[PDB]
Amino acid sequence: IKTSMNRCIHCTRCVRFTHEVAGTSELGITGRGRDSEVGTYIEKLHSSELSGNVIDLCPVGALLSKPYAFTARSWELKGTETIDVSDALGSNIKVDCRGTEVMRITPRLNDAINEEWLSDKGRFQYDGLKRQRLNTPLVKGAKGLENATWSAAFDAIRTAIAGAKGNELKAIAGKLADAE
Amino acid sequence: ATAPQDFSLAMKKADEIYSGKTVKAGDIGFSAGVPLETYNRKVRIFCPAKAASQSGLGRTLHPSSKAPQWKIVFENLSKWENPLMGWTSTADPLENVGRSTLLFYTKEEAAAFCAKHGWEYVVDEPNPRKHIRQKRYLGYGDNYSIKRKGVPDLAHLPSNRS
Amino acid sequence: ECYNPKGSWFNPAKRNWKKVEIWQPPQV
Amino acid sequence: AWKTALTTTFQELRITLSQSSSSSAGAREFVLGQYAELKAANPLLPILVRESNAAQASLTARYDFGVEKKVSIENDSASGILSKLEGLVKHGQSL
Amino acid sequence: STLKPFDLNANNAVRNGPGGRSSIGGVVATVFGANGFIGSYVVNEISKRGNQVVCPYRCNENKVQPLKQMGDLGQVVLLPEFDIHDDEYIRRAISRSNVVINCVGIRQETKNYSYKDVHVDFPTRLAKIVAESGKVERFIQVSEMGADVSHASRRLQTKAVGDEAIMKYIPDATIIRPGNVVGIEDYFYNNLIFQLSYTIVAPVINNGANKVQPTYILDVADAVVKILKDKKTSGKTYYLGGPETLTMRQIYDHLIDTLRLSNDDTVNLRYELAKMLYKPLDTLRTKLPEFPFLGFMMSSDYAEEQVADSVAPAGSLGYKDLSISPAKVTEGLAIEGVRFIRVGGYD
Amino acid sequence: ARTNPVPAKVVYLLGSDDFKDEEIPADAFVIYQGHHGDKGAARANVVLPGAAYTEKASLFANTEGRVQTTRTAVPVLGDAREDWKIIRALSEVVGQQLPYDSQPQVRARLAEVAPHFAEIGKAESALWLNGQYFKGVKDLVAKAARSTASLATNISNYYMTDAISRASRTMAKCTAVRQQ
Amino acid sequence: AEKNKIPETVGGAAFKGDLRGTSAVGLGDGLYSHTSKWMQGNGKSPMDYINEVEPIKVKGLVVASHGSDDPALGCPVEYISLKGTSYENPAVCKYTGNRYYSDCWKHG
Ligand SMILES: NC(=O)C1=CN([C@@H]2O[C@H](COP(=O)(O)OP(=O)(O)OC[C@H]3O[C@@H](n4cnc5c(N)ncnc54)[C@H](OP(=O)(O)O)[C@@H]3O)[C@@H](O)[C@H]2O)C=CC1
Ligand code: SF4
Ligand SMILES: [Zn+2]
Repeated sequence: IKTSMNRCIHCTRCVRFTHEVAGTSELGITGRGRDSEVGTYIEKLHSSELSGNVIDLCPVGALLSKPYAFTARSWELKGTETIDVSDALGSNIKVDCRGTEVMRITPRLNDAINEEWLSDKGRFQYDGLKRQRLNTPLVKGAKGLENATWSAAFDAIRTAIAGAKGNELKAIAGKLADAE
Repeated sequence: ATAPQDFSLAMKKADEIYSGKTVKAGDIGFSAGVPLETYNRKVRIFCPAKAASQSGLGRTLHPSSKAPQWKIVFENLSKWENPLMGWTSTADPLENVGRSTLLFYTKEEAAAFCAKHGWEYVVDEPNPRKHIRQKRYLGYGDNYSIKRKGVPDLAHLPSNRS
Repeated sequence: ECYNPKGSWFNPAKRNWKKVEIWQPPQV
Repeated sequence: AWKTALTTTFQELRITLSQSSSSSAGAREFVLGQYAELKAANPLLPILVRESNAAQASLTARYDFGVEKKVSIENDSASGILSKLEGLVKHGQSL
Repeated sequence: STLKPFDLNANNAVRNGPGGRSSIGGVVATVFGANGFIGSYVVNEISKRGNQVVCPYRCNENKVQPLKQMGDLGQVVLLPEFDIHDDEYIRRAISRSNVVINCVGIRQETKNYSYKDVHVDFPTRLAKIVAESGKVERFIQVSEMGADVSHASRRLQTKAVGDEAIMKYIPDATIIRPGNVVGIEDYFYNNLIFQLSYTIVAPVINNGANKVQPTYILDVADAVVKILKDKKTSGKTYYLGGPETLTMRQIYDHLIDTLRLSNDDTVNLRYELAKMLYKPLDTLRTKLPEFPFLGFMMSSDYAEEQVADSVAPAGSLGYKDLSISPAKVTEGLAIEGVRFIRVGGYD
Repeated sequence: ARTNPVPAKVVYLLGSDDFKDEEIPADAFVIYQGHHGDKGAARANVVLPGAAYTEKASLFANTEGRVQTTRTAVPVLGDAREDWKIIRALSEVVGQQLPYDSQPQVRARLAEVAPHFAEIGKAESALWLNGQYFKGVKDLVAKAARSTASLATNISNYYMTDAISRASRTMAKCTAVRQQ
Repeated sequence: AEKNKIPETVGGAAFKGDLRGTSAVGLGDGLYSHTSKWMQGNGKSPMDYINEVEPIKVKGLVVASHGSDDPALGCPVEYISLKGTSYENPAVCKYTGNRYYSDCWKHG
C-alpha cells in the first residue's frame, strides 16, 4: 500500500473496511477538525491478507497500489474478465493488459463467490508471471536441458514411453492444471 | 429508467416504426465482401462489469444507463514486439473493432447481428447486481444498536451491587 | 551515422525488447 | 457372484443421472439403494455418480485400454438397471 | 500449406508473427555480393520473411538502392566499405549473423582483381573467419554448374578450387550450383540480346552444340530458402539445373523467333579461332580497367566454357530433393522480358 | 495401481512443482509440462512449455463445484502451446490418437464425463450419498490407523503456495516483511 | 545478483525499504535499473543531477512549491508538510524533486 494522505477526502471507507471486513482494526481517524488524519497512529504495517481491497475502496487515490505505481494509466489497459486460480474459491477478476503485459488484476462483482473482494496473493501475483518462464521445449543431454523443437521432444517422449508399460506410466497433476 | 426525453425519444421511435427483412443466417456475410475467414473467428457477447476503482453505475446494466453496453468481442491473437523500437506488433484485423464500435442495447440485438453475419457466438450474462445491505448494517440506526455487545447489563448499578 | 534506435544492428548493446525473463536450466 | 467381478472387469464405472426428473427416478432409486452394496463388494473400484439437472441418465463402464461402453438407463426400474449392469459385465468378459 | 520454420538453433524462441515483412524471423544473414544479380534476390527472399540481412557492399549508393526497399525498418543493414582483403571488416560484418551466403564472383579479370583472388583467396579467408566464430550455423556458397578442377576456363577452375577450400574449412556448408540464370537483370539473355541486335555479327562458338540447363532466378531464390529451411541439406552440393536441357543453338533460334529478327545474324566462329583472337585480349584485360566495350563474351575463357556441356551429373542432387518444380525459361513469365522488346505485332 | 504399487518408469508432471520427492523413483523418465521453471522443471528430462491461466481459455471447478472459465488475456509466450493441445499432439505422436480435435469437442468430452461441466457458471446440487459411501467402505475405514498428528493447516506461508507466487518478487517482499 | 534482488527504492521521495513500482520493460534484455532502461551511455544521469542539489531551509511548517520561480512557468502549486523534517531527512517536491526541511516544529 502506497500512501498520499494529502489527497485524502475524509470518508471512512478504509477505516470501516479495516474494522468490519478485514477485522485487523488498524486504521482510524486521529485528530480533530481540519488537521484530522487517517492511518495508524504508530508506525504499523497492514497485516490482513485482504489489505489490497482498501486501494479499490479508496475513491481519491490516497491509498494506492505500490507494485502498480506509475506504470500505466487506466485508458491504456484492455480488461478481460477471468477467474483467479490462486485458491479454490475461484474469485472473479478482471485482468488489465497493455500489449503483451499484464499490468494489474482487480476483482469483479459476484455475490455468489467473492462479493467484490480479492485476496492480496491473487491481486499481486501477476508479478511472478514475468519471471522464470518456460518458452521452448527442452530435452536433456549430457550438457543438461537444452533447446529443442516440438518434434524432437515428442520423439524423445515416444522413445521413453516405448520402454514403459502399464502402471509404469504415472501422471501427477498440479495445482493450476485445468479440466481439459 | 423513466425516460431520457431527448433525441433518444426519436431514436427509439424510428426503431419501432421500421424493421428489417428476414434473411437466412450467414447470407449477409457474403454480401459484406470481407474475407470469409473473418467469420471463422469466435464471438463473445458480454456486458462489461463495473470497474472496482469507481462506484459509478453508468457502464453497468442499470436503469440509470441509457447507452448500449453489450459488446461483440473476438478472441485475442498473437502479439509481438517490434525488433527496432519494441512497439507492440499485430496481425489481427479485428483487434479493436468489436471493443470500440460494436455496441448493442440488448443481448438479442447482438445475437441477431452475429447470426446475420454468420459468426458463431457465446453469450455471457453479467453477474447479477442486487443493492441489498446485510442485516447487521441494514441501516444507519443499526450501527448504534444493542447488537454490538448486547443489552447493557445492569448488575453494575449501586442498588443492584448493594 | 550518429543516431540510431537501440534495437538497431549498429547499436553496441542491441536490444530485444522482450518483457519476460526466461528460465535458465541448471548446469549439467 | 457377479457383483464381486466388477473390479476385475471394470477399470471405472460412471453413473450419470438427473437430480430431479421422471426419467431418472429409476436411476436415483438404483443409486440410493444398490451403490452401497456394489461398493462393499468392490472397495477399490471407482464408481462415480455424477448428476446435473438437465443430465440424461446413462451407465458407462470403462474397460482396459480406454474402451468405453455407454448404456442408456432412462425410464428403467432399479432392477432393470442391475440387469443392464450385468450385461455390461458380460460384455467386458467378452473382451 | 503449413509454414516451415527456418531450421536454426533457438529459432523457435525468437521467431514470432505470420512470417511477413513486419514479422520476426530468427535469421540474421550476411550476404556478400548483395548488390549483384544473384545476391539481390537472395536478400529479397530472406528479408521478405521478416529476417535481418547485413549487406556488405563496395561503395556505390545508387547500385544498392533497391536493397533499401527490401525490408522493414532496421532489417536491411548496408555496410559502406567492403574489401575482400580486409579481415577485420569481415569479422564485423558477420558479428551478429547466424547464416552467411557468399555470392561474390567476377565474370571477367581486371588489373586490380584476378580470378585467383576473388574465387580462391576470398573464400578461404572468409571460411577461416566464419569457422573461428562458431555463431554462424549455416553457410551457403553459390557456384556454376560447369565448375571443375579439370576445366580449361580459369574462372570455372578457380571457382571449384574455392569450393573445395570452403568444404575443407566448413564441412557443413552447402554448395549451390545453379545453371545459367534467367532474369530481368541477368547476364544470359541480356547479353545474348545485345549480341543479336547491337553487334555487327553474333559469333557462336562452334555451332551451338554445347548443352545448357538454364534456370529462372525465382527458382534459385526459392531453392536457397529451402536450403535454409532444412538442416539435412548441410554438407551437400545441389545442381540446380532447369527443367529442360537445351543446346545453345536452340536458345539462339528461340530468341530470334521471339524477337522476330528479320533473319539469322549468328555466324560460325568455330573453336581454335576464338582461342587465337581472344588470347591476346585476355592479357589486354589484365592490364586495363573495366571497359563496357569488350567483356565476358569476348574472352578465351568464355569460348572454353562454351565448348563443353554444362549439364548436371546424372547422380546428383537437384530441385526434386528440395521439392521445387523449376519453371520453364522459354515460356511464361520468365520470357516476358525479351518478349516486351518485339513480338512482331509490337513496333 | 493401489492394489499393486509399481515403481514408475515414466512420470508425467502436469504443472506439479509441489510433488513429494518419493513420488519419482529417481531413475524415472520425467516429462514436465508447465509454464514456470521450478522444482518440477529442474527434475525433467523433457520440458514442454504451456500457457498460464492468463493465456488460455480453460475450465476450473470451485470448492463449491461451480464451473468457471478463463479467457486469454495475453497471448502465449514463445514456442508454448495450450496444454490440452500439447497432450493431444503427443497422443498422435505416440500412436494413440485422441478423438477430439477442437476445444468445443474437449468441452463435449468433459460434459460426457461429468454433466455439470456443461453448466458453466452454475453450481449443481449434490445428492446426499455420503452415508451410503461410508457404509460401502466399512472395512477400509477400519483398516485406517491412528497418526500422531494434530489437525492443522498445511499452508506454511500464505504468500508463496504455487510456482507463480514463488516467482513473484512482491510475494517475497511480503514474506520478508512478515518474517522480521 | 540484480537478477534475483527484490526491486527496492533508495528513499529520497519514498521510504528506505519499500517496493519499487516496476513494469516489465528491460526484463528480457537484462536491465534492472530505471536509468539503464532509457540511457545507454556512461554520462551523468538526471537523478545524479537532482541528488547533487542540496536541501533548502525554510521558515514555517508548510512551504509552497511552484517548481520554478515564476508560478506559471513550472509545476503546479504544491504545499509540502515540513513536520518531522531535518537536513538528513528532507521533504521532497514530487513534481520537481527539490528537497526542503524546517526547524519550526521543534519550536524554533
Ligand atoms: N549467370 C549467373 O547469374 C550465374 C551466376 N552464378 C555465380 O553467382 C555469383 C554471382 O552471380 P552474379 O550476381 O550473376 O555475378 P554479379 O557480378 O552480378 O554479382 C557479383 C557481386 O560480387 C561483387 N564483387 C565482385 N568482385 C568483388 C570484389 N573483388 N570485391 C568485392 N565485391 C566484389 C559485386 O559487387 P560490384 O557490383 O561492386 O562488383 C557484385 O555485387 C558468381 O560467382 C557467378 O558465377 C552461378 C550460376 C550462373
Ligand atoms: S478510503 Fe481513501 S479517502 Fe477514504 S479515508 Fe481511507 S485513505 Fe482517505
Ligand atoms: Zn514544486
